[PDB]
Amino acid sequence: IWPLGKTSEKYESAGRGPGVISTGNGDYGGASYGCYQMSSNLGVVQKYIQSSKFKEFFSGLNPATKEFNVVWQDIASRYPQEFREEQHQFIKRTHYDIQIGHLRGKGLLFEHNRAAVHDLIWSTSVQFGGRTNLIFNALNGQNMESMTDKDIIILVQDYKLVNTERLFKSSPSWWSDLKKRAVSEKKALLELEIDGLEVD
Amino acid sequence: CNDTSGVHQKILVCIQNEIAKSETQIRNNISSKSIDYGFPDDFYSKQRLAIHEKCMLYINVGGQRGELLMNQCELSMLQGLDIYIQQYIEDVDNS
Repeated sequence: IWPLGKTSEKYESAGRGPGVISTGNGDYGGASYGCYQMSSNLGVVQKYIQSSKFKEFFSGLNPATKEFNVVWQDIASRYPQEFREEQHQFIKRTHYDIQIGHLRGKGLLFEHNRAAVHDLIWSTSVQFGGRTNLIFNALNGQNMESMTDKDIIILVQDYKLVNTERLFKSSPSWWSDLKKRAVSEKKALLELEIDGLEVD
Repeated sequence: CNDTSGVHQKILVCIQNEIAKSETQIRNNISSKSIDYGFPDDFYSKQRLAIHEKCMLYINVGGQRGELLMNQCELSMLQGLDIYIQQYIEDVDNS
């Protein structure tokens, strides 16, 4: 029933359709593509294209050029539903699926389908990377045998809040935004955990 | 930039608009100086490239966080460079 990643949806995709393009301002602004606004700056959209069914449509075409954008918007016109889903699957495969694995490698398992804790994992993997140690670090030295989904959600979101200044030392004008988000997701994940829903 | 509400792409746009502004401040200040002050033609573009390569190290930091820090680095470095070019121009004037 519950769609995986919905809790952090507004920070990541924000209601965007599969054909949205923004051209970054600046000499090296590049461009960002699709529902999740995958940038050309850090090679993300290029990886997506390599993995896509539409890979060959883009043969010879470089991201952040009009030609590439023409073809991107053509595909989103003519295959809206498939493109959107292929984009979403790519974010899932490159963040959430990777974090599930990374956590397994630290001895943390989540072999169930309860929505709240899986939204937490998705969110965190997107914000801090598929290989982030944030969850592991926040759960460090707790008893997993006797820990509830609610406790997990509390520990992780408080860790985020309280380490914001350290993890984002270089960007202090965003601390207020980032701290609020950690507080707000905590509320929303706690509500979601009570409704006791299912994902995947 | 008061209504980002933690939306990642909106934060990037804010940072990117500041970067572009600073690039334009720097580039126009160099442009406005007489053949006198000694700025090589390719001074801006070489320093800008070196800044980019410096900040592109953040490609090795995962997720939204790495991207935010990459862009924030670009901005702070350009701001540093703008102040430096001003100060140099002053040191030439003060001579």
